[PDB]
Amino acid sequence: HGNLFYFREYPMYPGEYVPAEHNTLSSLRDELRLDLTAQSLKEAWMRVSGGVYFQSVDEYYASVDGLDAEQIGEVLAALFPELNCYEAQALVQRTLECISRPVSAASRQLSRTITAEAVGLDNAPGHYTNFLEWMGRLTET
Amino acid sequence: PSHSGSPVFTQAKLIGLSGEEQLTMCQSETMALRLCMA
Amino acid sequence: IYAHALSQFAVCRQPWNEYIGLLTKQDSTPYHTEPQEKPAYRGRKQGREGWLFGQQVQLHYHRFPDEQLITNLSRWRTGETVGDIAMQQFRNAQPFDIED
Amino acid sequence: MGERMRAIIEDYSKGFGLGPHGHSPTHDTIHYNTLNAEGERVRDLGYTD
Amino acid sequence: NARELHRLLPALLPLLDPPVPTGASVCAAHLIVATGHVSKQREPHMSNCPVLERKIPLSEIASDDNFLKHPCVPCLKHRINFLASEDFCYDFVERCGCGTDGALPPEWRCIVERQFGSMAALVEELVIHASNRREAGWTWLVYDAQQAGERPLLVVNMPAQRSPLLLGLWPLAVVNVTEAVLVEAVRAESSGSVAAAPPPPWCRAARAKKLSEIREKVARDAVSRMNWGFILQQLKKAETYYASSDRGEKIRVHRMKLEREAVTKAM
Amino acid sequence: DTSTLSPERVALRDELARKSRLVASEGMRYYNIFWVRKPLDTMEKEYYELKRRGVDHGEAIRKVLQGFYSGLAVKKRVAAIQAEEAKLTGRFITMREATVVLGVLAKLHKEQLTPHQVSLLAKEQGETTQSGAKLTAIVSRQVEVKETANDSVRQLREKAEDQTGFPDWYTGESPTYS
Amino acid sequence: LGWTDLFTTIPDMTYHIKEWFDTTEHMHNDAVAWQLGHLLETCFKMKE
Amino acid sequence: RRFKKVYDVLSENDDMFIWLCHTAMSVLNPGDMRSRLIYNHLRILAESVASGEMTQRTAFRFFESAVRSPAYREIAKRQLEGGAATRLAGISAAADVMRRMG
Amino acid sequence: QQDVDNASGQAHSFISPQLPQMDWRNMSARSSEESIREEMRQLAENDVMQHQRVFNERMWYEKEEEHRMKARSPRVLGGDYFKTRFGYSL
Amino acid sequence: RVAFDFNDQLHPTRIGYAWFASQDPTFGH
Amino acid sequence: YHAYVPKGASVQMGETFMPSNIATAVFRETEAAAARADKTKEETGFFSQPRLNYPVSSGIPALFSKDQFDMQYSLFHRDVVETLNRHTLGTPLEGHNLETVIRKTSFDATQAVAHTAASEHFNYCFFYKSLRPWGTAPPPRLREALQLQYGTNGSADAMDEVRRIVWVTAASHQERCGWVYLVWSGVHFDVVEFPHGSCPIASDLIPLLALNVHESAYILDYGTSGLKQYVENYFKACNWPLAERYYLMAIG
Amino acid sequence: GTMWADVDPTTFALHQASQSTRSTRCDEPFILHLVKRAKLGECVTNFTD
Ligand SMILES: [Zn+2]
Repeated sequence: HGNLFYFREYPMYPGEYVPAEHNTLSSLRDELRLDLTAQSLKEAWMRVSGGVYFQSVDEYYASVDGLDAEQIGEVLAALFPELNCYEAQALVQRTLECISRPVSAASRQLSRTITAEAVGLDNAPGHYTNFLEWMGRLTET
Repeated sequence: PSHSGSPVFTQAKLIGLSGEEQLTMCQSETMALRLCMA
Repeated sequence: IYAHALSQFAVCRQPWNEYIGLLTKQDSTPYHTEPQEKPAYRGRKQGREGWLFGQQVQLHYHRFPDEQLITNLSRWRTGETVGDIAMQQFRNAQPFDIED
Repeated sequence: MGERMRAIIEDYSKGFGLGPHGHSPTHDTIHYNTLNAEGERVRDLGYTD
Repeated sequence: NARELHRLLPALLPLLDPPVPTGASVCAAHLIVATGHVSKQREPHMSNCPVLERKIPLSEIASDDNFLKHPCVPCLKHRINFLASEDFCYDFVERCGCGTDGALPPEWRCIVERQFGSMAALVEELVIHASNRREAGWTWLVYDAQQAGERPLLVVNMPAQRSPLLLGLWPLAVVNVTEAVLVEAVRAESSGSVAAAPPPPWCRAARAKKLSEIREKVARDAVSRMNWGFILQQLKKAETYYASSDRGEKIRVHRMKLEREAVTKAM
Repeated sequence: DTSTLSPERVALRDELARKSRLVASEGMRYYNIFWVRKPLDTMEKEYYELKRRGVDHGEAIRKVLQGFYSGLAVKKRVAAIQAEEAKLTGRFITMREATVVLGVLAKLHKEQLTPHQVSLLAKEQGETTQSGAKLTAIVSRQVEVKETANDSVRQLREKAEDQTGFPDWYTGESPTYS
Repeated sequence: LGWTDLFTTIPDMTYHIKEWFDTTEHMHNDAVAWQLGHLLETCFKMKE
Repeated sequence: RRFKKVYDVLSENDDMFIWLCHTAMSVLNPGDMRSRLIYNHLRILAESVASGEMTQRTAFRFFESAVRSPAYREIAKRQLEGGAATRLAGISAAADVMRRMG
Repeated sequence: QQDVDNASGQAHSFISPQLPQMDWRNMSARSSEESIREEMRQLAENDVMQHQRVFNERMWYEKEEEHRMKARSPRVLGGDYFKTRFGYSL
Repeated sequence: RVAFDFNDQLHPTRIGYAWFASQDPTFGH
Repeated sequence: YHAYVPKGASVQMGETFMPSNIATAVFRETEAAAARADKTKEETGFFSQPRLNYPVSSGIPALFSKDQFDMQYSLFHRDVVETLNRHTLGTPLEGHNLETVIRKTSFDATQAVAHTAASEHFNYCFFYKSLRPWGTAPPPRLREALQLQYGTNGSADAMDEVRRIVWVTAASHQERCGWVYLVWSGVHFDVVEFPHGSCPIASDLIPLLALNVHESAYILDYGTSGLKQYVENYFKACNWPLAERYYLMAIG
Repeated sequence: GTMWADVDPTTFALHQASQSTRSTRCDEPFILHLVKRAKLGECVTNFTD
């Protein structure tokens, strides 16, 4: 069905703007975007896989009924000889985290902590990024 | 609530619910049904 | 008369107001927004009300350039907001200037 | 008792002199050991000859 | 690398069925084309490969005669491909860097002006391609017949060791942008001439480095000095090879083989 | 709360941001990064320089926007060069293979595959990748047409061999080994 | 040449100085030294 | 009654949280919270509020009228265009004061 | 019913094993100056202020109606001239 | 008004920049 | 005076005579350095160089010389950071941490220009993090953990096996441009050769040690043939406790 | 071969002991103390009883 009544677009509020380089009018008959972005991947998934969506990779695995990351990484490594097993698993995880919300795992938290420690300090006048990362790590305990 | 020291007697009139100043919706289908039943 | 040799150097004062106005600002919005009317002191018995509809506060949606990041700090760390739109476009949204 | 003990402990444990940045440890503008930066430096360096 | 290539050739010789004879002066380009990208169904990886299990580094496979007796096919092919590609890049850049001849042939001027309009556009394209790269390798100005209608010759930024022959393009010019050359350029920039300004009579004495700029400078100098005569000779050889009929006959017979195989597999 | 911007400055920056959303959003994005240079500030500085040079409002705005677009074009050209260089290596993926990955995921989802089924799928897909045929033939049942072939590494090898089958086709001053 | 260490770009600096020293309330040497130092650092020293 | 008692025991300290949130957000330009002068002002006022020696309204007035820097508006003209500062430093200081004070 | 549909058409699905090295021709074509120029022209054209948040049926109907209605259907004057022409201002 | 606050602008002078050449060139009106 | 003296110049407590010409020259150099610092302070980006915990006024003991380490730190890493900032400022990746930048830019051919810069940034940061100036002895817990996999019925055999296999996999990278990472994939330790522009976090791993096998890393002191000696020096001046604590945090 | 100009002896000894290179008295039987470390665990100090 359609809509109860049809109105024009709402006026733009002050300070409101469509984000740059975002195509607000992109139909499903349009050509696939060459870049690999979240919006492009979601559009491609809708176009080629139907309307199946999942709020998390755990939901996707539950729907697939007992297939982990390695069983698809083997297929992806078979597809692309250059990618090793680790790179194939990384590709699967990246595609899943781009289609849906990112996964929250102990390995991911440790990787974030390791890279935060590797970066260390910064040139921000008030250590802005340092405070942001400290708050982010503090809100996960 | 009491704007300017005076309580609001009714706030439903502002919404328009259960009042004369309602919102028209699906008027084409309502007209079609009315004509068909008439 | 004597300024002929002095004018050869021609050293003059460099701009400063332009530099102040064009240096990086901590609070800069991509689109400038006109600040809303603040409430005024109407009188002894009235008190402090705005002229538009007797409001007690200044109408605003977002006052700071970083409240969206503060609210979505966890999502920012997880990287969920790499290409989000709601935060990107509505961070500095302000109420419409509704007055005659 | 807790307030008095805390004040005495902080007063006894406060530092002085000049640090690596050449300023007093309680300088108005700049700070030292922000978010345990020196702590993690000592953790990642240690003392092993 | 000549010694190791010579001692590794006999192991590869049986694998190359068309160039079977031993000691036939197998040239580097043909060797690279032969030992380029390969599959695994045709040549599965041998069980207990010492290189795979990290018993011996791939660099020193020639050290032991046991590996030379029964070599691992994919690892040996990859090692030979890398060494031959490195030797080809070295000798090709040695040939191209000869700045003795600065003359520009009129035919080269004509083809360049047909492509872009002037040699300034070509040198700018080469400079930007060499300056903006991921890996510090070689940039190849190459020629292909598939786009010969409008874009005969183009520029590619190959990886650190891969050569355009692996994709099937005639090489014309090469620019070296390796990190060793970058470090040598840094050393040259640090070095400076001294005692080159005599003191003028009115002088007081008489009275009494970012990487982008340096890599762009290296690219500019390398493009500036090159034997355009050699590049023209290479292009003429490419044109004659593409215009000859032997390649057409080979393509026709190969396509006939492919369609015969298609019919057989369909049946 | 009193903005330091004069009405003329407000109008100028609003006009610039309305003409180009890239310059306005580039500095801020999700949150105002106050320790980095602002493209809008640089554009205003260049506009003031043009104004005092002798270029009026519209032409100065057009010239400064065209300069910003030239810089962006340089950046995108560098990005394209790096993209080609990386994708030549084979370990980088674009949309043409992201769609393949999404199709594989869709196949795994819409029909449920056991571990044995997915392992067999992986083995057969690896076989088709390594030894994929070219010019596939379709019978009328008689009449066969050689078309509809997917990419493969052996196809890459044969196209590198100039569709001749002989690795010896380049004869231009190649170094020899004994 | 290092003759002066104070360079101010703030307009009507005299009024701001008057207001600052009216707001300050003490007379000890350390207090007045701190007040003068803070004024110099935040208005005259070319920190940023 | 047990749940009422638990709620009271849990929310006995909500007044200081309200005051700290008001100081963090309502104050448009508190300055640089990292600066020890402003940090000491905030810490002293928060301690007074927690002890009850000063009411929240007067503590907020003290915080917003405390001495920060001469020519404060002129200096803020350099940094803040609209007079609104980033809240990360304010939230960090408001967390640090309560972390230090027991 | 599924058997009927399969008889009508085909219940077959397959995967195409695409390789990344094959599109180097597309990459070389995009790396050209002309391709970058036209892409940047499109970018500049779409960078203007856009008031269309999402697809709107009203907007689509209006533009299609205008399209169908269309289907059914020296020296520039100077500022001094405009100043001296008082009536043109009115 | 004949009473002025500390943080309020006074009455502007009516003129009915040309004369600010000697001052900062970027200083507006 | 720390804020006034430039980074390159040093403060000498001792007093010596200075000729007028060289004093004027050093004053002019200081003025030029101040102008350069003012120029660079306005082009700074989101990502900056990491701070070095250990002093580098001299070359890293037993591993690097002063000039070579200064080159490696202030030329290639600086260019990588500059490119990363330039290609991330415009893109929606701006304002996000390096971890999510790498994760969302990995396996993207179009954004590979930023992905390689981010990966090299992380690799250089980890390489600086995992270098004790005089070296560290392997901790007993980590050596016991490595004896399970790499050790083969020998005392202290695991460390020798790891030092051999790291050199083996480094020499297996004939391209002479990349990294060697001792990582913990989640089930067991392993050594991975990462080509230029590849990141362990992008590959979803937990790094323990990083080794730079770039040709420019050992071109000066070790030439083109001192790769084995460079690896031996790296292992004699490595930093094991960082890997120990990362592995322990991975285990839980 | 020390990167530090000076380290205070108490913290140096603490770091050395944390390295576990310190030779324990091991007066208790080795097997029994080892199984107590392994099965019971190092979290004995958590339980104050
Ligand atoms: Zn092998």
